[PDB]
Amino acid sequence: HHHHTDPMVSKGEELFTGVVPILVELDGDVNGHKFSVSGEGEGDATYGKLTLKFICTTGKLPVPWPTLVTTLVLCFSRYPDHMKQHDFFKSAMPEGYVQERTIFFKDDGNYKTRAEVKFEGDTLVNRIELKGIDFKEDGNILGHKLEYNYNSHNVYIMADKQKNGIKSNFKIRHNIEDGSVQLADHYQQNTPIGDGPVLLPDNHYLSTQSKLSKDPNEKRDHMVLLEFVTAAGITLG
Repeated sequence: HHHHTDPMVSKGEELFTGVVPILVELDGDVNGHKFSVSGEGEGDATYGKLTLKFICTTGKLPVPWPTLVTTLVLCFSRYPDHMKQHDFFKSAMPEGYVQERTIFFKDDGNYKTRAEVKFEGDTLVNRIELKGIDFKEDGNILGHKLEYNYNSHNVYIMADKQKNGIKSNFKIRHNIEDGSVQLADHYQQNTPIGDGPVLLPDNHYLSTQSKLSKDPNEKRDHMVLLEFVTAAGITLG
């Protein structure tokens, strides 16, 4: 199914051959409201395709589900063949990487997140802690004014040579029920859990596309996610 002249690329592609099961577990605290989310599903890195069901395990979710989408596995991005030498995410597996973000909601609070992404047996696991502070009690977030939908985005990736990983920033657009949008500026860094070597990329970006839905038989608070992610920004011609 795969054939790449670089054995570091081959290693990454071999782990993400076929369909891989995905487990997600998050503990969060926003403005004093603690909550937990479990997620299960599958990724097909060949098509940069994810499908996941998330359940709030503490009851009702105290923030809008779309605010957690970026928090709740870029190792499933589809990198075009001519760009596979730039895929940090697969090259850090199976030991994994740490993903850390600060998400600034313009004119509102911020999310601080830390995640370990790694294999446990055959399963790709994403375990996350989230701290949210300085949110307005009647703002778009705690007021629950975001529409249940999602826009397409560009995630810019640059090497971080001294941390042996990558840094990233990007702006997320959350549609609001009145017509406006709520902006969420993401700062992000990923560093490998292992000590071995990784692929440090040239500058490039990921094109993301996401669709939100509901399991009509599900009475718990939940979100179903379909997500496509493709690396781009480097030319072959």
